[PDB]
Amino acid sequence: EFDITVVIPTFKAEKTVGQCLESVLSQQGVSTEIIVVDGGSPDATISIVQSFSSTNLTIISEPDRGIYDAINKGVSRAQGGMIGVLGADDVYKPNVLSVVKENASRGVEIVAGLTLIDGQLRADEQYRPAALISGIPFGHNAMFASQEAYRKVGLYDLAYRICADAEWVHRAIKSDISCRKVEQVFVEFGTESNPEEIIAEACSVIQRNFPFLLKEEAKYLLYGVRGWGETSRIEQILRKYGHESVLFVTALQEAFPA
Ligand SMILES: Nc1nc2c(ncn2[C@@H]2O[C@H](COP(=O)(O)O)[C@@H](O)[C@H]2O)c(=O)[nH]1
Repeated sequence: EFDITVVIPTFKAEKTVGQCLESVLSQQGVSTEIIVVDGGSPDATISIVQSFSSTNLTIISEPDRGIYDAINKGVSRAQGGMIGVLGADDVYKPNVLSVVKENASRGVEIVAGLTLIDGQLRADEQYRPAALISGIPFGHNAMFASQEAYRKVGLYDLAYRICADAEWVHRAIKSDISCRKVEQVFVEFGTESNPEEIIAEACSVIQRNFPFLLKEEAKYLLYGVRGWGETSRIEQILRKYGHESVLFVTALQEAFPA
């Protein structure tokens, strides 16, 4: 079979899909499956992907309902023990896939690494209940999840077009999926959405973790942890809902130590 499966969603990615695939095919010490899920690109995207044409490259090209819909197609078709997602304008760093296989050999379900964005490290958080009241704890492209992890968590929720990665990881946390965080850069993200749109999805994700929360309550927790608002009502929300979930108590204790 394969150690790794790399799912690459693409739509009009002729500028960079080459560099993307180069960073995957040069990975040493691993048998890797590449699944390019194209959304019906009208440009030279498909012909560039076919230029490589390795025996381990599968090309899907058809209209889809978004990045996460295309991801879901690739994940379902993956045959490698560990599955990563790489944007066509991202690149893995050298030796990353071998590190993923190394950690996967010891039984870890999720292997996540650091993320380089415009020459700076992504400000990652911890894979822990506190993440449930914030965003995705690490860069999504820096994440690798085993077949078993996906079988037990499921696919990405297409109702979330921006924060579906955070919503999947929060479910992985809620599912008690093991995670190893590697303090090394896995991915170099490419920088070339309306804030309210993201804030709306983030709050909705938080409510999906803790349905007993209203919109403003989730937003107040979001703004409180993110530093955009005051944290005077944090104690009221713990008492108001503490009895509902120990996870919610744990998430608040980790996030707001005072
Ligand atoms: N298959 C598919 N890929 C998409 C769609 N929209 C964006 N992508 C791809 O998903 C990745 C997103 O990276 P971005 O360019 O947004 O940083 C890129 O590889 C981009 O081409 C889509 O609707 N369908």
